[PDB]
Amino acid sequence: VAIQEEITALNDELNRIAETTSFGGNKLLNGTFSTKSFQIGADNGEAVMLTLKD
Amino acid sequence: AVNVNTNVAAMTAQRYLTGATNAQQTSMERLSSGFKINSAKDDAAGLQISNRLN
Amino acid sequence: INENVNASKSRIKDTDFAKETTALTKSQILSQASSSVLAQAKQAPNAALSLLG
Repeated sequence: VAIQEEITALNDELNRIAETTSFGGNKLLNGTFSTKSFQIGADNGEAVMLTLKD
Repeated sequence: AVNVNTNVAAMTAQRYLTGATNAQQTSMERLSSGFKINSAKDDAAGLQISNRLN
Repeated sequence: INENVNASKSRIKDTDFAKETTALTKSQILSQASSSVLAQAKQAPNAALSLLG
């Protein structure tokens, strides 16, 4: 029972980290940040997609 | 040529000199402050994201 | 309790030498930087008199 209670807490902490981790409010680990392209070229189209899963 | 009521060459000098003096001031400010985006004039978006990151 | 409360007081009032030493280091550098800029700026007008006054 005690161990279950302890894990119950860690479970919540994991969810917190996921629904809080943010690069300036752009939540990163909750899933909302799906594939986003980063233009790493001087001209249009030269970008790289980055995918952050839940 | 051989005119005494116009020195377009001088006017040009001042124009470039001014530009240089302005550049000096902006650099000096960045060096003394230690931050590149001091005013938003430097980078409106930079100020926005930097402030939120701060 | 005493031991716990002393610890809490430390977390709120006691200083962290690592971070504080860092800020003293940063402060000294920014001071030296500004002073250098000030010195150069102080000589900016010295360019004006070069224009035959």
